[PDB]
Order: sequence, then C-alpha cells, then structure tokens
Amino acid sequence: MLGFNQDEYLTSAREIIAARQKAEQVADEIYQAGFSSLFFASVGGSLAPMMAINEFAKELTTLPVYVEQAAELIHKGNKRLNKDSVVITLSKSGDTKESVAIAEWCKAQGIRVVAITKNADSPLAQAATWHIPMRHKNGVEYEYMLLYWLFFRVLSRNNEFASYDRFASQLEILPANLLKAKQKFDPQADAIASRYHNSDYMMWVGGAEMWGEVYLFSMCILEEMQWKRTRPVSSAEFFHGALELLEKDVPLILVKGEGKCRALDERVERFASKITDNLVVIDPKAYALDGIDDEFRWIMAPCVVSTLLVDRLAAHFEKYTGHSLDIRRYYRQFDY
Amino acid sequence: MLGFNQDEYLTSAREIIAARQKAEQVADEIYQAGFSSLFFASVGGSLAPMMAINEFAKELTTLPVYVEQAAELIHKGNKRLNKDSVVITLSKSGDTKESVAIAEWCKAQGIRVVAITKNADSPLAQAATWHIPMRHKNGVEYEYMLLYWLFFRVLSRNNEFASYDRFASQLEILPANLLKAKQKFDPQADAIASRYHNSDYMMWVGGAEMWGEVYLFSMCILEEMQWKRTRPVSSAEFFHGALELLEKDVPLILVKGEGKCRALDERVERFASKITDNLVVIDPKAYALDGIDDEFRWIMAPCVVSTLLVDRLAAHFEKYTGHSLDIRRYYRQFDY
Repeated sequence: MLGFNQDEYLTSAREIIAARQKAEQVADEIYQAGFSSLFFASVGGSLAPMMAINEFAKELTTLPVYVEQAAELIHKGNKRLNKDSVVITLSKSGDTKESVAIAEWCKAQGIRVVAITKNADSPLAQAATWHIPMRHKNGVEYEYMLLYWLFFRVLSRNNEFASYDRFASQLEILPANLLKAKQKFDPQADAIASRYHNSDYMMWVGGAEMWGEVYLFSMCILEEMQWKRTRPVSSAEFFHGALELLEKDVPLILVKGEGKCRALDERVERFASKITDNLVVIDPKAYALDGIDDEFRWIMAPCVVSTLLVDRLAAHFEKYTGHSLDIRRYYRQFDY
Repeated sequence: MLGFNQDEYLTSAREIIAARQKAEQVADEIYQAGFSSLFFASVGGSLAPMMAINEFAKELTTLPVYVEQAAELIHKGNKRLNKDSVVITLSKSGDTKESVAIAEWCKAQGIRVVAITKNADSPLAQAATWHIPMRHKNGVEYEYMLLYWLFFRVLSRNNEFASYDRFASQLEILPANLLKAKQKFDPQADAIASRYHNSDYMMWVGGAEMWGEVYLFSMCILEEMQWKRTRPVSSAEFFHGALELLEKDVPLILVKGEGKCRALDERVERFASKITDNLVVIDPKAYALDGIDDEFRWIMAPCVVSTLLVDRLAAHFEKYTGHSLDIRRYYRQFDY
C-alpha cells in the first residue's frame, strides 16, 4: 500500500505488546501505593488518546480522572492536583517541551509522574516516577494501547473492570485487525483524497470518545501537514450553530462512534445527507475485530479510526496534493 | 449606538441584580443540604459561561465540579453523577430541548436540579428543585452574573472564597462598566467589521476562562448568524498544528485573558504579529472596571469580552454583510 511498510507496522505491534507487562506493573504500583486523582496531561495529538480515556472514565469509574492541556495546567495549577496525585505524560520524542515541563514541575512538588516514551534517559523519563517504553514507529493506536493497559488495569484493581483479563489479552490482537482494516479502506482513502484534496474548506464532525480522532486528524494532519482548512466540531454541538455553514458543495466528514453517543453522530448523518452532496462517513462498525468481544468495540473504535485516517487517508492526501507530510513552514522552524 | 438600546440594557441589569438574592439563597440551600458533585450541563452558547466556571473551579475549589454537554451526558450517564449531585441548567427560553431533557432525566432519578430561566412555569423550571429567574433581554454577561453569584456563593460557604462579599456587591456595578466599554469599543467594532465582513475564513484564538467567549462568538454568532467560516482554537493548542494555516492575508482575532494563562495568549500575539497582516487583539485589560477590585478582573474578563463581541461586533458585522442576525436557513426551520 502507498506509504506503508507492513514489516515496520508489525515490528511496532510486537514492541508495544512487549510493553504490556510494564504498563500493568506501573498500574499495579500506582494502585498499591494509593493515589488521589489521575491527571492525563499532554499537548497536541498526544491529547487525543487521553481525551478518549476521559470519556471512558466518565462512564466506568468514580475515581477522579482529568485530562488537561499541559501548558494550561502548569500556568494555572489545579486545586485537585495534590501530593497524592499521579500525572500521566506521553511523548514520542521524550523531549516535548510542555510535557517535560509539567513532569519537572510535578517532580519538584513531590507529585508522582508516569512517562510513556521511547527512552528511559529522555528528559521526560528522567523527571518521572515510572517509565513505560513506547517503541512504535508509526500509529497513534499504539499510544492508545499503552494508555489502555495502564488505565484499564487501574480500573480492574479498583473493582471497576471485571472484564480486564479478556480485554487486555484481546488488545494484543488489535494490530492484526487494524492491518486488515487498512487494506479494506485503502481504496476508499484514495477516493476521498482524490475528491477532496483541493477543497478550500472541510467540516470534520464526531464526538465523545471519538472527539480525539477528529481533533487530531483535523489539526495535526490536515492543517499541520497538508495546510488544509478544517472546522472540527462535535456531533452534539454541530446543531447549535455550525450547521448553518453546511450547503451542497461543502465537504462534511463524519466520524462515528460505537458507544452510547452513536445516536448523536447519526443525527448529523441524517441531516448532512439531506443538505450536502459531499458527505463522507467514517464508521468503525464497518470493520471486523476478529477475536475481540463485541463489549470492547466501543473502546477499540478510536483505534480503528486512527489507523484509517492518520495512516491511509493522510498518505492518499499527500499523493494528490503533492505536498510532503513532512513540510513545515513555522512549526519548529524558528523560535516562537 | 447601532443596534443598541441603553434603556433595555439597564432594565436587564436591574432585573438580573434583583435576582442576586435568589441565586444566593439557592447556593445556600445547596450548601446547607449537602451535595456530592456539581454538574453544569447545557448546550451551545449557554455552555460558555459554564466553561468559564469550570476554569475558575480548577484553581479555586477542591469540590467536584464538571461542565458537560447535556446531550452527551444524557446518552452516556456519568458514574460521578449520583443521587447527591446537583445539576445546574440554564436556558433563555426555558424550553431548550436538551436542557429540559437532562433536567427531567435527573428529576426521574431523584437528582436535584437548578433551572436558571425566565419563567417558573417553563418546562425547565417545572423539572427543577430550584429556580433562579433570568430576566434580561440581551447580554450573555447576565448569564455569567447569575452563575457567578450561585457558584461563588457555594465557594464562600465552603470556605474557599473569602472575598465573596466584596465580589458579589461589586458584581452589581459590572453592567455600568460594560456600558462604558461598549461605547469605547464601538468605533473599533465598526473598523473590524468593515475590514473583515467579507472574509472567507477567520481564525479565532483564546483559551482557559476565555475559551467560552471564543467558542460562542465563533459558532453562535459568526457561523450561525452571519454564515461566516471560522476556525476557533485555543491559545495553547494553536502551536500544535493550526499555526501552519496562518499567512499574511489570514485574519486572526485573539481574545486575551487576565488570568494565569494570559502568557499563552501573548505567545500567540507575538507569533501572529510576525506572520499575518490581519491580527486583531481583543484585550479586556484595555477596559476599566471602576469600583471593582483588581483581584476580580480575571473573573470579570469574559463578561467584558462578551459585551463587546456578542453585542457591538455582531451589530457591525450585520451592518456590512447586510445579512440579518435573525436569519436561519436550517436551525429550528425544519425537523432534524
């Protein structure tokens, strides 16, 4: 497939599955020591999986769980962040300034920190209590998986996730299913990109546990890496003003969930189908997850969508725009 | 001033100030009875003030305080929303479907509800434990004020807001200061609208306690009421991909705060001034708040910005677009 190497992808899966044990050990140490609140703090694309965690937490736990933009958090402080909190950070490079900053800030206050990053000698890990190795090359799904073993193991220990053992083992067969999903979607990825690569404006709609997917793809891929103008908006909030912008020629790409807010997504689908000639539906329910219990599909869904968009759809956009995904005109190009 | 009636504005202020006592009484009854968590649940523009409350709560209280989109909340439920919670709702009409729905859902479960709305016989108030009359004509600042007396009175009772008595009395002189701010800004409102009313795309940037202002103005005024395409993005997150879209000819309107995240806004200001010829800065620090202690300016700031944008800037956009702010092509025009 264009812009894909199966060996690299399966190497990534093996490396992340090899970190399951460490993620579970960190979870167990956090639970056994005790904690007040869990703060998932990051910036940019690494927030997406954390916003999915927050959405799962809303339903599944009474524990205090928060997701925070790390620059806002270090400026404001937070009255619920205290010496018994655990702050979870994640950075592909291990150097991301805002993540290193919050980890160092916590360390100076005696607040425990998890660093999910490749190297134990990174600035992020050097500021942390625990390190979970994160050794994939490509795929935001692998960020989700490490966060899932960590978070859902805490919930299991807290008597709030009786299905953990099945979930955690089945999560290991997610990558093999994602590879199949990539193959199924690749032609549609090409069709979408062929049709919309020169669009002046695209509306991107989703929500709840899917919001992170929309948030990341729109800003971190389309805007940052293709210079395409987007309007990301939640399914629920679409009907409270953004809907007025939709018209026959306006692309709207709807990312659907498999949880309890799927009905909110379907409302958008029904409206858009009447108003625009340019509706694209990205529905993870179209993709099999063989060997995975259907009760876990709502949790897996953001990973399914990520593997389609961040990989396949990005590669096909790049094909038609002729704009390398690695170009930046400002980001990290000068001091600001 | 164009599209403004001072008598209506001052009548609104008198009506809202006359509801201070009731807001305080509701706060006192909530505190005296006890509660677990406070959930501020709404949709669309009425979320803005609630998102400011959440941002203040992050710094000022250890109480469990959450802001939720009411449609998402009723679909998902929430494990932290229990029989001792209080759910706060707010609707100008008293009929807003999602707000009435959550209030009725709570009522059926024995969960207490505050309804902030004009009429005691509205569906929203009929589903509620407490009613705070909200009788202004125009001005989102008046939504903020009622929420402020309610929330900050709870914090005072909870030993977390020692300055309450001064704050609550000084809040009564906010409208008189806002009227002066309107007069000061009106010419600039005209200049901004003259320059940008035919813009194909505008970036709108702010954050933390100011995010609601950006969120509301962009979607609920510009998109919904002028059919203008916007990209609202937080100051902190602007630097994690959206920045790549900025160029010489792209309008960026920066709404600044007066709290601890003002530095995040200033980073955007410095970057944008180098990249676009079309930077507009909306800074509430330019506006006097006479008779209000400077320690409260960060709390008042979202109201200052609202009084400028939602009123004056909207009126001047309407002048130049020739598109009545009351036009809708879809919203509430057919069944969806």
